[PDB]
Amino acid sequence: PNVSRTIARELKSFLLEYTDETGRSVYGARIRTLGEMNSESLEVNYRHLAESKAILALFLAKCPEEMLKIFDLVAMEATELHYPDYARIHSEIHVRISDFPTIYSLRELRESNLSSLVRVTGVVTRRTGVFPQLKYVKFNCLKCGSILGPFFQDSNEEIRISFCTNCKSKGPFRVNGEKTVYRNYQRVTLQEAPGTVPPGRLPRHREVILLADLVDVSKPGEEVEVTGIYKNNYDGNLNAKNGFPVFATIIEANSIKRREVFSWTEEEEREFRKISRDRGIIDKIISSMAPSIYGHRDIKTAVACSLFGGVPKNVNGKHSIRGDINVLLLGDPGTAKSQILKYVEKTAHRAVFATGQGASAVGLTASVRKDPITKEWTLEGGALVLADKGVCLIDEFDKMNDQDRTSIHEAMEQQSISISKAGIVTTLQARCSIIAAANPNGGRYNSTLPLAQNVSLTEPILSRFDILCVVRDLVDEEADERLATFVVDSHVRSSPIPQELLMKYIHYARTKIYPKLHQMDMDKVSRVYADLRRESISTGSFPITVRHLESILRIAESFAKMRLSEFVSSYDLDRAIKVVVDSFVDAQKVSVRRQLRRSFAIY
Amino acid sequence: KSPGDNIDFQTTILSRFDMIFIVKDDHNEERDISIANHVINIHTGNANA
Amino acid sequence: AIRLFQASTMDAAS
Amino acid sequence: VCLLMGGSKKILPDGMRLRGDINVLLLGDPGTAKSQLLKFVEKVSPIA
Amino acid sequence: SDEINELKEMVKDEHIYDKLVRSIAPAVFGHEAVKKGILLQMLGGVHKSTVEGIKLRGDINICVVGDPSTSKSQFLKYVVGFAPRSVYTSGKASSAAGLTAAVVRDEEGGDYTIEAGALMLADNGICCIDEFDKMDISDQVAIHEAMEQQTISIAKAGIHATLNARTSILAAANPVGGRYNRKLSLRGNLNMTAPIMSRFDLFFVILDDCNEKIDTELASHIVDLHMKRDEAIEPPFSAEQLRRYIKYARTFKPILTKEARSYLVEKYKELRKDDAQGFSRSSYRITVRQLESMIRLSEAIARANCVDEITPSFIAEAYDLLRQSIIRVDV
Amino acid sequence: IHESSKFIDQQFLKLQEIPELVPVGEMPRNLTMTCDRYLTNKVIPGTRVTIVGIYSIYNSKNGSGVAIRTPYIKILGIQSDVETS
Amino acid sequence: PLRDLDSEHVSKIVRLSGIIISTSVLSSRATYLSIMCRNCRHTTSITI
Ligand SMILES: Nc1ncnc2c1ncn2[C@@H]1O[C@H](COP(=O)(O)OP(=O)(O)O)[C@@H](O)[C@H]1O
Ligand SMILES: Nc1ncnc2c1ncn2[C@@H]1O[C@H](COP(=O)(O)OP(=O)(O)O)[C@@H](O)[C@H]1O
Ligand SMILES: Nc1ncnc2c1ncn2[C@@H]1O[C@H](COP(=O)(O)OP(=O)(O)O)[C@@H](O)[C@H]1O
Repeated sequence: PNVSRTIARELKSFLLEYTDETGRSVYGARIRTLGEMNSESLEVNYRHLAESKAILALFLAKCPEEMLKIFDLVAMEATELHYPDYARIHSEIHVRISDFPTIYSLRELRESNLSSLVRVTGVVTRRTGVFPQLKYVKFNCLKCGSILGPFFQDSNEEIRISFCTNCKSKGPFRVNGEKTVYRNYQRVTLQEAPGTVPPGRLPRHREVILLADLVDVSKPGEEVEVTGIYKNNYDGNLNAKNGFPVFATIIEANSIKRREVFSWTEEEEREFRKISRDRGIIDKIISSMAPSIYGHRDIKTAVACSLFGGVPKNVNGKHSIRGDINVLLLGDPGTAKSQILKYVEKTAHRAVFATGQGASAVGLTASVRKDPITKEWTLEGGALVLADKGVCLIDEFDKMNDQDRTSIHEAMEQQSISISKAGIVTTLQARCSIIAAANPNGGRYNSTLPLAQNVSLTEPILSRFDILCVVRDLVDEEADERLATFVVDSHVRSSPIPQELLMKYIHYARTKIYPKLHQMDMDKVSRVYADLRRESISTGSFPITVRHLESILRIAESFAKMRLSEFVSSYDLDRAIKVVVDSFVDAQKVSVRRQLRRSFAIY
Repeated sequence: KSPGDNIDFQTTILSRFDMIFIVKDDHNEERDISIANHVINIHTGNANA
Repeated sequence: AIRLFQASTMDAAS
Repeated sequence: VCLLMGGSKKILPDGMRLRGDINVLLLGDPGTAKSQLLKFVEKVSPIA
Repeated sequence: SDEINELKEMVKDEHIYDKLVRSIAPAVFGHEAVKKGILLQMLGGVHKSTVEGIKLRGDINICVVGDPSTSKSQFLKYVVGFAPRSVYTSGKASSAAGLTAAVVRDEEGGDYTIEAGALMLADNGICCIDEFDKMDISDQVAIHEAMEQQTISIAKAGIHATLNARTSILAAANPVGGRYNRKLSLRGNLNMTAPIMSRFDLFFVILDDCNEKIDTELASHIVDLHMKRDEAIEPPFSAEQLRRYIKYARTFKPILTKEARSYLVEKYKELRKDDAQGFSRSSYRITVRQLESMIRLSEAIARANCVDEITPSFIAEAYDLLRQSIIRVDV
Repeated sequence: IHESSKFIDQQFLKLQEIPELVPVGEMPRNLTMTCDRYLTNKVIPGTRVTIVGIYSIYNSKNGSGVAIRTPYIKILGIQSDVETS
Repeated sequence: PLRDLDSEHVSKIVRLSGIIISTSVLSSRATYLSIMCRNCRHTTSITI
């Protein structure tokens, strides 16, 4: 009862004069910080509160419910003596606590644990949208006029509004839209983290509730932590059951802790700029691009190039060409061809994994589909729409049903997916760079015969891909040495840029810089094209075309972005031409050996 | 090959269609430099625009 | 028009 | 050009009506820009 | 306490490996290959680390192939008989899930209760499927999802989910014509799709051909079996003890730090060179995944012999094993 | 009396967020609209729009709990994208 | 952003953009409805 009117005082002393690590009050700083940030959420280490006074902590253990109601009010008046004008905004600060093992994983909980504070860990699964909650409840009545004024209800009761205001009946109460304030609310199905499962038992769904500032913070596919109060509520009728009497359980969450959000910043960028100035940064980056594979210098080079960017670039006012590099990575059983692209899903900003089909959601074709359980029909994009501006990552084209094939083709062609069903009619815009993994028909190298003959995918869909990475080879003594040492090294375990700064680097450059060529000295390129074109017509077909010229330029300016160069330079050209020209070389039949001899001046 | 006979097994398609334009690309350094230089102009410095 | 379509016929010939 | 502008359209009796306007085939090996050209027509034409 | 003495008595001897091998499947007559093939599934690799990162495999897989009447099924029945946490299905009738979870809805009172079922209810264990060739496309893909991503993701018209199954899969697959086809590539013979094919290491193909000594031995042995006497045919190990033995052998964390691992490289290296030309040999490649396979094989034999950090010799045993598994593909 | 009474019209649009971005993990969420009189039929489904409206609440029937009330947006008024077509 | 709506936006002018999935069959509401008591035979009107 009013016993606790003592308690609240003590702990606010624990708030205000508490000093640790060379004094310098932490919680005073806490309040002053929020503060103008105005985050209305105060966070308390349980260690401190356990240390100073234990019975506090134990009264967090037994019944934290009303305890926090004791805590937050005076937390507020403290904040008010700190900020005079803050009483006006947000009106309340409720606290998240911090650390209380326990650490009941998920599965082990009994009725002894309910109503008592409990921390839990586990993976976020699909969660409902955001809803309002009544907060201050108010009643306009009917006959007895108005306003009957704000009341506090509730979690979760909201009752009974028995008798007031003239009467109290029969002109009784109906809540109104105006002058009732709401707070956000959400449900999260949290299941036992599949890693720590003991063999044979299945991880168990347990339901979490989030309120206030907690809402929408957590994202699915991430192991999350909550520090809650385990409760057996509610609804509760459940006069349906009957036998035996059984109450459902719900973890009501106070807090959220991430597994266990990235952006460039002034100090970090002013630092940053000085790194991009060295020429060799390119090579360093490529070497950083796929660490654990040991890879190749080429096949990673393509990745870096396409992942890093291009220039869109709209010609007033008509056509934008394309600002992306579509990498066909043509693999070989046992070659790394899968793993590489998987890297790209970790590093890139927006990167989507559609697999082949069958499917690992998403499934590559925008379609308007009836929703799970019973719901209205929602539109959904394929990997393409979802991944716009980002990087779309697909593997095993050969296993794809034509229904998808047409979709990818269309996406590459016009940079937009059109959907005509059902009544909904649009064109969504997918600007995605496609990176692909493909598997040669049959064996490692199916024939001396040309690439288009080597693999099943038709030539026209292939033409859309500028860079083709072929992988080989026949057994090599040293190559097998070099590889095996690396693999063995990996399994036995049990110069390049730090991954974080590169994965920031890319985003930074793509956002800020838009390199451009200058017409004056670049006419050379034209000559080069000719030098390539005619001499290549004598042997092999076709494949060369002005498209395959344009890819030069675009790739070049991608490198110009890695240089952060603001304009196109001859070095960039050198790099590019080597990339595309060797790409073209390596596609052709073994007669391409004859080709190699003229590559020297191009080298 | 015969000019028709291209589409499936049947030329009837080409019969329905009024104006059929076969486009050819042959390599002529004069013309090839023309088209190329033109594209270099197209990308940027937007001089074409 | 006659000559334009004539170019089309030239396209029909090859 | 001559495509976009439509043509003679005749409702003349009997119910038979002749049409406009024609058709165009761009067929040929790549570098023809036809697939881009179509994007252009798509832009120009009032409804496309 | 009283039994641990027996366990010691087992680890002491130098033959108990051979005792294991010979004592595995009494019903079956010989073949000596698939004996090892069966046991080395029961005793798996480290299946752990290497972080940061993605985790290594770990476990093992086998698919027995051969002309029917070869009693390839007797192995299976013997495994579902012998080892706990083992599910047996005959799929074609899987039918679908089957090998995955429903999930069960409603309950009532909130539902999202999960069916066992089939594959996943056997976890950290050996699941035995007859006839991969009968289940067509639908489920095989699911199995691939089990042996690639290692996790089973389940979302149906309701609560989304992820349920782990870490398992070994023993299959018995009949050839296209139920025969060889010696001259044909095994790649073309088994008739299951490429990605699931490349995850099974290795096949241990059996074909039975007529040899009058062996023929006489078969007729003798089978008639023996159908005789209540003599049923006196007995393995050097009893079926009951071999379990407590194995479970003991499971508690080891075999790790090879040893730099004789360097040798393994040349062994990998010795393997592909001679098998490079011709390509008309059993290749395969030989895929790096086979280097990766030699590891789990090694650790398996370590589990077998209780030895830690193993020997280059055991490595050579796993090696030759893979070799005959290759040569049987040569013809 | 239905002969002397005068009536008007009401649409119930339903707005989804652009499927492009940024769910990346989830089925993208939507809100329900109500348009009265002259705001009806202004919009064909598929047309990208920007609504000025009054965020608000109804009770309905739990599909939920406890006291949860599903949101919807009363629309006044609507300015379409131009054209877009 | 449609994703972000606080509960402090309630009964306040909020503007946002998106893509309409579906529009619904028109319905009719009454702005002016003249009413009659059956027994009393009294007549009135309610104008909303
Ligand atoms: N040189 C290598 N170093 C390290 N790992 C490798 C190397 N080559 C292949 N791998 C591994 O082997 C796997 C081969 O799978 P992959 O053949 O790409 O799949 P799919 O055939 O389905 O496309 C990859 O996941 C990769 O991690
Ligand atoms: N005369 C031209 N002017 C400008 N660009 C051209 C010209 N001819 C071809 N191109 C280039 O060719 C590409 C269009 O390829 P296209 O011939 O349509 O392929 P496909 O014929 O296989 O559809 C465009 O990127 C464009 O830059
Ligand atoms: N080595 C063996 N050991 C035991 N039984 C055998 C052996 N060889 C053949 N059999 C007999 O063959 C039958 C099994 O046939 P099997 O090869 O399993 O046909 P399928 O290939 O269609 O499964 C058994 O009933 C068994 O009696």
